[PDB]
Amino acid sequence: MNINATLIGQSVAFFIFVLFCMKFVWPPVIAALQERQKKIADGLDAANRAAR
Amino acid sequence: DLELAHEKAGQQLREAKAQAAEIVEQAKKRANQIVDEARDQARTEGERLKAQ
Repeated sequence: MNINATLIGQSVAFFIFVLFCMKFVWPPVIAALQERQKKIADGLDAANRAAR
Repeated sequence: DLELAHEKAGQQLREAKAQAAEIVEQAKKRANQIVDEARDQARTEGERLKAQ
């Protein structure tokens, strides 16, 4: 169908969005998952420390 | 459970030191009995020997 510069506006918005989400969407959630990981791991190690 | 186990262990750990020390307390009473009966035995050998 018809070829337009429409791809530019969407691509430019996407490049800026990809750089933004890496700093404001992934870090808070991955940190909140790493905390639970650490809490489950150290919580299971706490039982091994008590048993020793 | 780690803190509760540390408390359970803390009580069993110290109670065994007091109970083990009581074996030494029986040994001190036994040592006194050995020495007191040795003094009576020595007195007995002294009065038995001088009679001859």
